Amino acid sequence: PLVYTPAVRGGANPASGSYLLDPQYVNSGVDILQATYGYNINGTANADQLLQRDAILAILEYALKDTAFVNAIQAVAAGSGVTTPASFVSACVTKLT
Amino acid sequence: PLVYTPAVRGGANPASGSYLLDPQYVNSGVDILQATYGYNINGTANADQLLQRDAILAILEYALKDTAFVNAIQAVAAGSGVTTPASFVSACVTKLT
Amino acid sequence: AKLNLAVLNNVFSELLTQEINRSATFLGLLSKYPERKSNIQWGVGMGGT
Amino acid sequence: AKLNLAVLNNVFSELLTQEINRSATFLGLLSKYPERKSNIQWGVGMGGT
Repeated sequence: PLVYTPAVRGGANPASGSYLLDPQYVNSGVDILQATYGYNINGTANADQLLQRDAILAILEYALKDTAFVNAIQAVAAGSGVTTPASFVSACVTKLT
Repeated sequence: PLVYTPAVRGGANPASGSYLLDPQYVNSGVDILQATYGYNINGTANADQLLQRDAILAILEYALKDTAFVNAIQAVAAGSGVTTPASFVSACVTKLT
Repeated sequence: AKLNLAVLNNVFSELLTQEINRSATFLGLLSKYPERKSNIQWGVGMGGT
Repeated sequence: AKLNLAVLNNVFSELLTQEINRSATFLGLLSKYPERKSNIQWGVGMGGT
């Protein structure tokens, strides 16, 4: 089971719900994201969408910054038939299951 | 091979480099993302990083919005060895190889 | 390497668009009255003679 | 639904701090001269008598 905290240090669960991400340098070199993350704006998170929010913030903080995950997602895009990237994500969901 | 273009419609490649991501609704319900993506800041090209940036935007414009990808990355986080998520991002790389 | 690619800021503008429809027409012409009682009682007269 | 959640603007403050070392210490005291000529010729007196 995953145990997780928001990665920015003094701003874990904000009052307004606008969880400002700290910027990471993504391509191992040369870029930057500076994202945010708004909390519940179209309802609430009903005890299962906390687990999806538990994994979106992990794939956005500790995964795009890594150099072996961006190289693992590079090699899927250079595969066979992975064109028009609504099929790139459907060729990645078959590897994760 | 993959032929991704920047999915933000009017303004794929900007002059400044602050490629402003379009806001997207990530849990298929309730949250919002609102990223940016600053271009070259510690180098220019490397002729490999243009293919890795071709996949960072694909996993961020399309994949987090998708409802079948997020239920797959939810299932990896519930594993028997997934805590302190440097092991979460390493137990998904071996899924992608 | 741009010298203000990370200091430029994102500012909105005063252009809030009212999108939702919350109208009240039939409430707007019923000739309201302040009844401070428990229940309204009046008389209805039928026939019989 | 939060009211002004996704419409918040962020503003960077007026606090640029330069955090490198650029300094011409030795160049700042060499008593600079201009010279519009091709090369610098002078005489060096050795011995010999």
